[PDB]
Amino acid sequence: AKWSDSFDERTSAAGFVELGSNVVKLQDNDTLVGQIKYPTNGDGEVET
Amino acid sequence: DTILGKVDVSSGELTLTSASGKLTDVKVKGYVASEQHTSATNVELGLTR
Repeated sequence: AKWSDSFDERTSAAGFVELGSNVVKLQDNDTLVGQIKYPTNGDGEVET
Repeated sequence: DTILGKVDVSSGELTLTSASGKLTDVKVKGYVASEQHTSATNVELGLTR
């Protein structure tokens, strides 16, 4: 998932956050839900 | 048509729409759980002659 205020955390750029084990998968009755904590600033863990 | 999709935590009481919405206002019918014994109705008697 790539927000505009994102950080990749693989390269040092605003890119896709790889959802590490906080993946939003198909829950019951065919819906997704989930809150995820993406890093915004490179090396500043402000965690939007 | 417009689909409405929300999620809320029953403990912390944070309602939050998450699937869609191009709307302005929503009226709900929630309550406050009488599990934790916070408030109830008292039935203390009365009398006159």
